[PDB]
Amino acid sequence: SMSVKKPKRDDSKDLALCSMILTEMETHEDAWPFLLPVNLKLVPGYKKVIKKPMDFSTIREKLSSGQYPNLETFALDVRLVFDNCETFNEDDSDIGRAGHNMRKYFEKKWTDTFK
Repeated sequence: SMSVKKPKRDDSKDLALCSMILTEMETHEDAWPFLLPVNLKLVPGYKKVIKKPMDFSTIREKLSSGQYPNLETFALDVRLVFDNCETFNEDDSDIGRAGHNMRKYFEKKWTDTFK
């Protein structure tokens, strides 16, 4: 509360460490459905159904331009990418499986780097 603070957690490396995680997600072999924004002209249903599209390249631009106020807002966009994927793709599809694999990969790196 006013003039009463928990001890200051060192967040000075968060930007660099989120960049490294995002590099590792970018270079994963199952990243291909997620590298670029879904083409809203060419994919029927996507625009109407997925209210907040997100992809790795859009995260990378947000990261590089100081549009994440903290590491939690960064994790929210990464998870959004996988939540969108599960909303639109059957579990038993290449893209559906890709999304599950990447979410697992992400969540481990997140825990190991920060928890």
